[PDB]
Amino acid sequence: MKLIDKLPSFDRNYIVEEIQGAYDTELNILKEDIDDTFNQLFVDTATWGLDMWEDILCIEKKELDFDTRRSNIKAKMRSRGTSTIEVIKSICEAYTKSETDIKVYSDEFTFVLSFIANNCDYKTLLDCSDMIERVKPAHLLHYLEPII
Amino acid sequence: MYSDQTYEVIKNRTLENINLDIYKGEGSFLNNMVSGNNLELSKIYLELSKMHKMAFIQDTYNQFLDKRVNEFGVYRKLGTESNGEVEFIGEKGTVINNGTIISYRDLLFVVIKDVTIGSEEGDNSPVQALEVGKKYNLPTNCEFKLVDNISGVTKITNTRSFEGGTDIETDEELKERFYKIQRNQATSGNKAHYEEWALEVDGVYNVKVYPRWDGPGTVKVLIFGKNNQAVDTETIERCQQHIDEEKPIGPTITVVTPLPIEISISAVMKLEDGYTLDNVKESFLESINTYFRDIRGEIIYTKVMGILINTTGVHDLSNLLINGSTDNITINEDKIPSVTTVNFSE
Amino acid sequence: MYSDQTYEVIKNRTLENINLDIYKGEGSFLNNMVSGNNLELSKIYLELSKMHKMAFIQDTYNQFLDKRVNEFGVYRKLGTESNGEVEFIGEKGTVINNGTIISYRDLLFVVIKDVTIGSEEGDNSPVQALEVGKKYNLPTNCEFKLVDNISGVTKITNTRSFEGGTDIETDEELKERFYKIQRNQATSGNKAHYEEWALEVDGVYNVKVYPRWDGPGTVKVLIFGKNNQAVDTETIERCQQHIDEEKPIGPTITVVTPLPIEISISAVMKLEDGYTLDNVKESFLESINTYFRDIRGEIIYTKVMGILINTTGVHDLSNLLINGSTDNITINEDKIPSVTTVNFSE
Repeated sequence: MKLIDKLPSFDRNYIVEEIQGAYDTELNILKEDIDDTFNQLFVDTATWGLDMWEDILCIEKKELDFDTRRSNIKAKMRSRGTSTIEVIKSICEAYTKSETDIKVYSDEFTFVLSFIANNCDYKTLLDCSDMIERVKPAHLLHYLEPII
Repeated sequence: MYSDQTYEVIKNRTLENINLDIYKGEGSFLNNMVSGNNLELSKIYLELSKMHKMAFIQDTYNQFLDKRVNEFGVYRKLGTESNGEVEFIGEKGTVINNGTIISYRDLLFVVIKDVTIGSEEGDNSPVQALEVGKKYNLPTNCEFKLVDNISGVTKITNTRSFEGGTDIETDEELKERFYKIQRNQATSGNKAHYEEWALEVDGVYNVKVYPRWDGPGTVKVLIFGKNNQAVDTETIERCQQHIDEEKPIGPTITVVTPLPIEISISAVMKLEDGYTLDNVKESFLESINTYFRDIRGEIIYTKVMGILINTTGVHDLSNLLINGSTDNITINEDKIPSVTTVNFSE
Repeated sequence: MYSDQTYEVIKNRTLENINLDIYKGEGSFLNNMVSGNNLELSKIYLELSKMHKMAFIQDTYNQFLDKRVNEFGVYRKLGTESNGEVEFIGEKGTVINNGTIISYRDLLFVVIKDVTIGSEEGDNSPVQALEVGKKYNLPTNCEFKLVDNISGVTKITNTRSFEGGTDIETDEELKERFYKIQRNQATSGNKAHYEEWALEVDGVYNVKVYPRWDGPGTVKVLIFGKNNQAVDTETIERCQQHIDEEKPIGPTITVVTPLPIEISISAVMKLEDGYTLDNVKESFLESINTYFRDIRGEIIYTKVMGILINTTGVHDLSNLLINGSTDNITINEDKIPSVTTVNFSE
């Protein structure tokens, strides 16, 4: 439609018009391709691109829906573990399903975790302790104590 | 790059791409289709060049920056409306209801609470800016005017400068803020990181940390209110709870408030004519209060007597005694001199 | 989808979209112009695909990589220049002003301190490298040349080796840092956070962290250079003080560097014709050096003496002893083999 407008007066007949119309349809296809690619540029608008977004994040997994992909990307970046004891204590309680008190001596750097042995099993206790040591400061020394 | 790719260059390229018996000629029908496709392709090249920049973290627009910071979880600041208190002067008993708007020049301001002229509470009512901005932060003594005339109200002026009006945050400000946030992250027990959270408390201004005060891992937090004056106990408690809400794993935290040091002075001085003991007393106590507010380190007896003699109304001075001594008095940490006794005799 | 459309499919699609009684004949100038326009179309689609690639930076390092990395807070560490002190030898009384230009081989250096020959300040002046890189870390007793002709100056040499010349960052190194950080999860006061802290300083390529090595609040940090090489003590000091700046207060930081393991070689071998002892010694030295670069675990006597027999110029060998023995020796942590004595004879 644009080309025929740019076309001269003597080229106003259908014989000229068919090629221009076909090319205009092709260029409409190309411009919607540009639109799709620009959507792919932004992580929120990119649906299929979220996979190699996660690949940039160096985390790989089969995924259901793009909203969860975006949620996982947002969780992956920042989301720094707080220095607060309470957050980690809440996570430990969620794993162990039992309240845990802390008797920490800054002079001793000593951290202690007390919990009912009946509530939480051996394997999940070990996994929670490994996660804690992954998060807990290296200098600080923690100890998990099961209540008999 | 795409700047090199242009109408003429790609046009000639496409013409070369076609092996045909028709000699290339200006204005040819086939030449016409080729030229149109090349024009639109050059436009598309320009679009690609633009989306280079638009895809970058910098040089973004309002929506672009908004999306980026939402991905980062950051949110830009729209600003705050200015807040102040004005005085309504007019017929006594006139009631100005809530929601009334007062205009100073083209600026628009609204009255929060109902105010009655001549009422027991007074004729002063807080007034909030209708919109955000520095322009709404009007200074003191501005003759506000009602947009809608109210019978019994004549003059509206603010006895205090309007404050709280903040502008819309710019893109560069938020970009630099995000870059700083990424560059500097919250750490466990850094002195600056821990002190910043204490600085969030309104009452205190200066914060000091004394680690190892009771062994390893022992942190002694030192605070200072307005010009290093002791804050109230409830302020100390709220600061303690706040820093505990951000404290590292297993710290021992003690908040230390500044202490005052009482000062007793006594001297036998000669007063200038036309001056009484009370006048020289008040002038010298104000001067020495300023000195205490600016004294660094220990007390200097010679400086104290110098500020004494420099005080107006002092013909001569003698027998100057401070806290039972004439020697320089050591000031320890968290200690500020406090004027308590002034024994002046002629 | 850029990859979905290919040259011939869209060519045929464009040909089909032409609805004319004109027969679509292959080799026609019409088909040729369709081919040329489709050639430009394939170019633009491929460039769009490349744009997507450059936006994701799965390969082909780009400025986009640097900017996205800066988004995540990671920033490229340019590096530092070498530092040292040189001795000025020449006529007494000559003054070497600050900023004097001296060149040794291709590298260029600048005098840091204005030094006068024969003065009580001595003839030694500090000199800092003018560029970032390890090449400027010159050894001791190297002779330097004046770029500008100064009367009364004869010799310039350094009493000690030059250090501080950290190498310039490489894009691959930054990419590896970003990727390992992606697997890492830094937390305020975390072992991975400490590892990142160590990685921040230039010259640190491999980081080892040992929690509770001595127990309560005890930090053991082991660092490595390129190819698990030892680092200068200045770099160690900079890294540890930086960590202390960022570390929580209270833990005891301990930073160490790998140390070499000396080895002595004693053997009797039959020299080949046209080969001398020095040539085969140097060739085996290169072989053992690259093997030690590739070694891990323990030194294997059989492997070393077999790479010796495989060396050019080696016909037959006998009574080969490493440190006087033929037994494999464990290469412990923070320890690397070091060639000390080579004893080859016929």
